[PDB]
Amino acid sequence: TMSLGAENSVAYSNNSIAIPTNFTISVTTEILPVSMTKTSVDCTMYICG
Amino acid sequence: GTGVLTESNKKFLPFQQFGRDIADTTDAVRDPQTLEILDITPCSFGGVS
Ligand SMILES: *[C@@H]1O[C@H](CO)[C@@H](O[C@@H]2O[C@H](CO)[C@@H](O)[C@H](O)[C@H]2NC(C)=O)[C@H](O)[C@H]1NC(C)=O
Ligand SMILES: *[C@@H]1O[C@H](CO)[C@@H](O[C@@H]2O[C@H](CO)[C@@H](O)[C@H](O)[C@H]2NC(C)=O)[C@H](O)[C@H]1NC(C)=O
Ligand SMILES: *[C@@H]1O[C@H](CO)[C@@H](O)[C@H](O)[C@H]1NC(C)=O
Ligand SMILES: *[C@@H]1O[C@H](CO)[C@@H](O)[C@H](O)[C@H]1NC(C)=O
Repeated sequence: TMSLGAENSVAYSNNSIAIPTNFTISVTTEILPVSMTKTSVDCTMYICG
Repeated sequence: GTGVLTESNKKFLPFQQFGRDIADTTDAVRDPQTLEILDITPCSFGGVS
């Protein structure tokens, strides 16, 4: 059975807060197609010979 | 068939007669005389704009 995710629990209370003291500059990628290959066909040359 | 006949380097086996492409159309053929081996290629063609 696939592991749905890493189990975690955050300590919540009604008078406590958590504030970062440091940062981290991260770089991520993302690939997106734009245009495929333009194609054309010949009717008679294909249907006939 | 209509096409251009050129010298071919294909090493036919002695019993082999034709040569077929992906579309099962005779690509390389053996002439009855001289037992020569040829290539059959459609003549130059294309689109006009
Ligand atoms: C700030 O303090 C709170 C409580 O004093 C921390 O919350 C606990 O964290 C431990 C970590 O091992 C857990 O085992 C406890 O279950 C948490 N408490 C509760 C009530 O769930 C909190 O982690 C602290 N902050 C940081 C950044 O460590
Ligand atoms: C915030 O994080 C950075 C990197 O995680 C800390 O910079 C490191 O500091 C230690 C000790 O000064 C060095 O040995 C490392 O080489 C540093 N890393 C880099 C990438 O420069 C930085 O110290 C953290 N902020 C604070 C306030 O401690
Ligand atoms: C936070 O919740 C507890 C009950 O879990 C309650 O007793 C307490 O009064 C709350 N805090 C405040 C500031 O009201
Ligand atoms: C026909 O071609 C073959 C192949 O070279 C040759 O051996 C034969 O003599 C030819 N016969 C005639 C009648 O041209």
